[PDB]
Amino acid sequence: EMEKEFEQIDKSGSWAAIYQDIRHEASDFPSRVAKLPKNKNRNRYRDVSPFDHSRIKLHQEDNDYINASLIKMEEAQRSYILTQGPLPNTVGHFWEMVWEQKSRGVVMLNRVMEKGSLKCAQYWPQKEEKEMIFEDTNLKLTLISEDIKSYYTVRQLELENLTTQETREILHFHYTTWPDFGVPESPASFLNFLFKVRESGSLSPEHGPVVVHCSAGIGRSGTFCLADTCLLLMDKRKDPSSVDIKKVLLEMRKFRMGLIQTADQLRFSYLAVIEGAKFIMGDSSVQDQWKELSHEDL
Repeated sequence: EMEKEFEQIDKSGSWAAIYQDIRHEASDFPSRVAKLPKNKNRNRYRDVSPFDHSRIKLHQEDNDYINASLIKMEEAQRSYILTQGPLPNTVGHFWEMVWEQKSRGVVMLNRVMEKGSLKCAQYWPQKEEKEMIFEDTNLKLTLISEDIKSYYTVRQLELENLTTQETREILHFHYTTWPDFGVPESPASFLNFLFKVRESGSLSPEHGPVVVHCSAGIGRSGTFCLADTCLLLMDKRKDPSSVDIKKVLLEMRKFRMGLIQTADQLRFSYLAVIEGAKFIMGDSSVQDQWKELSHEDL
């Protein structure tokens, strides 16, 4: 039982030790393509790279490299693409990836400016009438509508392959109050957001993997995917006790380094999963309680 483990860790005050255990046990796979000289300006952080074996390849012949990883959760039957916040020179690559991987949703967990610094390029249009054209990858992106809540915004975007004139609807889910190296304000606000993503169909198997990012695509991004996968696993057999959060996180870290960047993000992950279990185990009313507690209106 995660809940009993939680209290044990809390009482002994050992979150930092548990977290360091995870760091020491985590997989170490090569990331040679990320470290090629020609890719230096495609990485935002020198010490965050995709492993070679799980990296997403762009379907282009010039340079197929993007700092993005496929996190394929076999037992849960859900995949995610985790990526860094795109750079000015990789915004075209970013949308190329979305197109090629057939994703329906993009989950953004950071602000463009955080702690006085630019953490992400402004990679989507903010006004309907000012669409973006990415000339390197032959794609056009138009804002269709937006739904602004108090701590997150949902945007409907239209992505068009200019070569073929096919179009796709992309949903952009922007969490705007989640601090860098920090945690959401509450389990309720995070779970309300996660369920909003789930209820859009973006995580569904008929679509490509959802794209999840923050600035580096490991800390906040890891917390989002860890909670989702743990809840899905529980949903499968209706058996909360069958889920070992730490082992799930280590599996995920087989596909991208560094997932969950602080011991407090780990602790938040437990809280979110424990609370989300109420819904999975049949108390549907808790969804509405989270909406109210999140104070999303205005």
